Amino acid sequence: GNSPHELKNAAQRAADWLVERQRPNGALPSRTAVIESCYKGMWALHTAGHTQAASAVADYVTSLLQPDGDIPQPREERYFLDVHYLYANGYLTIGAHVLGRFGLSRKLMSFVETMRNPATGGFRSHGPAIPGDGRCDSVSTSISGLAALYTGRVDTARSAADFLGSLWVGQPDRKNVFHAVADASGAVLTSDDAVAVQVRKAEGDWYFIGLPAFFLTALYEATEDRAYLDLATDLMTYMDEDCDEDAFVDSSCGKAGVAAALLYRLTGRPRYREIAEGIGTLLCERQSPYGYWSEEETGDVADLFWGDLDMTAEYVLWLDLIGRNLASGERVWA
Amino acid sequence: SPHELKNAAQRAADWLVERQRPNGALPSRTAVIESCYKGMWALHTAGHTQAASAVADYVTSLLQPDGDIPQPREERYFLDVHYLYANGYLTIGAHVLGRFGLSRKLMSFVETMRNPATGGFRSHGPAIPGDGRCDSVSTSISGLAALYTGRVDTARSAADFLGSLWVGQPDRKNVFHAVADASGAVLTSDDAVAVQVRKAEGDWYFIGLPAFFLTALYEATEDRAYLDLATDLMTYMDEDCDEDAFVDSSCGKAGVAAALLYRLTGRPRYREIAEGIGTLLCERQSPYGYWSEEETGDVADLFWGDLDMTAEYVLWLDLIGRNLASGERVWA
Ligand SMILES: CC(=O)N[C@@H](C=O)[C@@H](O)[C@H](O)[C@H](O)CO
Ligand SMILES: O=C[C@H](O)[C@H](O)CO
Ligand SMILES: O=C[C@H](O)[C@H](O)CO
Repeated sequence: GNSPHELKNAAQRAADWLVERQRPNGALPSRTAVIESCYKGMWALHTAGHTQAASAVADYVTSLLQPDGDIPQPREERYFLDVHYLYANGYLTIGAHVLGRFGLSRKLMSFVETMRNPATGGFRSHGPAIPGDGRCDSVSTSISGLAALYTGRVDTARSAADFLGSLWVGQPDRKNVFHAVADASGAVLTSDDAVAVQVRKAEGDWYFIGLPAFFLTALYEATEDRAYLDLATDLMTYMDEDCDEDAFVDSSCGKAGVAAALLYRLTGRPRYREIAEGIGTLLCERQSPYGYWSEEETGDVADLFWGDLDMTAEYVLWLDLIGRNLASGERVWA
Repeated sequence: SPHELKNAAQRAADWLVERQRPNGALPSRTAVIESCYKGMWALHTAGHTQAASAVADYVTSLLQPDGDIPQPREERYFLDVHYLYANGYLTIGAHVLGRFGLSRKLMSFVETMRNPATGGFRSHGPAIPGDGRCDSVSTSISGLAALYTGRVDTARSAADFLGSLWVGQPDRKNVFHAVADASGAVLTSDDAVAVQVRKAEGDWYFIGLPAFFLTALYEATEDRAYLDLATDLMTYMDEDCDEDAFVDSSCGKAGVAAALLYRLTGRPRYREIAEGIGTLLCERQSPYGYWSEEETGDVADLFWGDLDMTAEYVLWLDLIGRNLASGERVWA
């Protein structure tokens, strides 16, 4: 296994790669100019110490900001339209707030809450102009709840956890499928077109479970309400015993790993470090030597396809969070 | 150059991490909270997130059930001058790090010290003798901690105290009385903090830290009344205060305020103040990375005030550098 020192060095290598190729307007080196290519940029580069590069992304994001606090364009990927439209918005809010861009995050978080379903506590999956039926998913709700934490809107975070709690206990067939979406009225949306994770198979989408586990663990730390800890503990046990191991192998397993590392610092259970260390080590070995993570690229490239840039900035963040909670976990418990 | 200011901050952060204690404490010769209250925030901005979380672990083990850290404390200024100065940086550092339980409890206690009649924050801690007086530094850092934790109403109330303190100055061209009583009237007695604005006797951060907080509140709110008061305090330090206002060790607050004001307004005088202070702080840096007024050798620890100044300059040079680079870009 690799140590938190080595998980961190892998994070700083990718963060160096990004800063080397950042555009003068602040955009990260994406082959296509879309918001889903750099929405984790402010947060990731801040945790890596590249604050001027993170502030540059904040300048690029601010110049794209609409009067209502949203960035509806440039968007291309289908998932950032009607699957989890607020995935970009949630990371933008956290990254702007930790940077001290209080005007940016306040406007981003204001719009995020305009998407909240007051009847259920979830957040709408499709953007204002995107066709949809008002469905709310676990990813939009957990990332908005996490963004609610960093901005101090704890009541919104609490209402988001109620949605995830109701979504968990409403699972009709949890051993075979995880329905990560509810309709606009609070019922678990078991429709064919709704996101549903095939648990016993190896077909990705695990972060629809891992990100709620991350959010719920953070809200527990914020509140020490055991209801949030028990629900996060269930989701982790669910992904460990009931889920196919691809839940900890697929590219979206970093959310589970961050949650396990957080849970280890908060509980001291050794299996949480096991899941956290194995996931963090797994992502380290996949890193290209130039710093970036990618699926098809292997050479000294000057830019990346939008999915690889986002994955690269996402792994700077996940390896850092896992590394700092494993390090603090040993100090506290061991 | 924002590039050079950042490298100086990363060298001081490297110096701190290389000497951090196994329990998370920064290398202070005395185990006191005033030696490392800026450690969580400073190390996080430098990328040393494992070292920042270690400070969070050490701070967490000191937290009392009401959210304060009354011990270990030794410096009088962290007893009855601006007691909450330590708590303010602890709250911010804990929050940007994700330690929401640590930051919420710290912020909860800070708010119990707010004076609801004036919006100011009590200068002396619970155990410490005093008369309910509130100072501009306790109020500014509490307001900035409130902004980072989303307590905007508490921040707006802190600015109201600063605005009341400002227009209430009985003699601003000769002295800045930074304290008011519990009733809201400016305290002019000799025991109150008073900046002799025409003498090189330090304590300028009683004006500069208000200017920083008020500028950040303006960005959070776009209420130009906060920008105007921030502008008046920056003009006050530039034209009416001694040049030591931008030379004393406590000038980093005005520099960060100027760097932030430059990004928001674009007036190049704010860029001059930020660069001048930033390069000044850069030139005072020892080659090993730490900042000290006495030490020059390769030391394994520092006097608590030198260790705090070292972490403080990590943050200020980063803030000054990030706002000058972004200020250069938007006003290109
Ligand atoms: C660099 C500097 O002069 N900083 C000032 C405030 O931040 C100073 O008052 C410090 O707090 C010092 O530890 C004494 O209190
Ligand atoms: O890198 C992956 C992106 O987050 C998106 O989910 C596309 O797969
Ligand atoms: O040690 C130097 C600090 O800046 C301060 O003077 C301590 O009181």
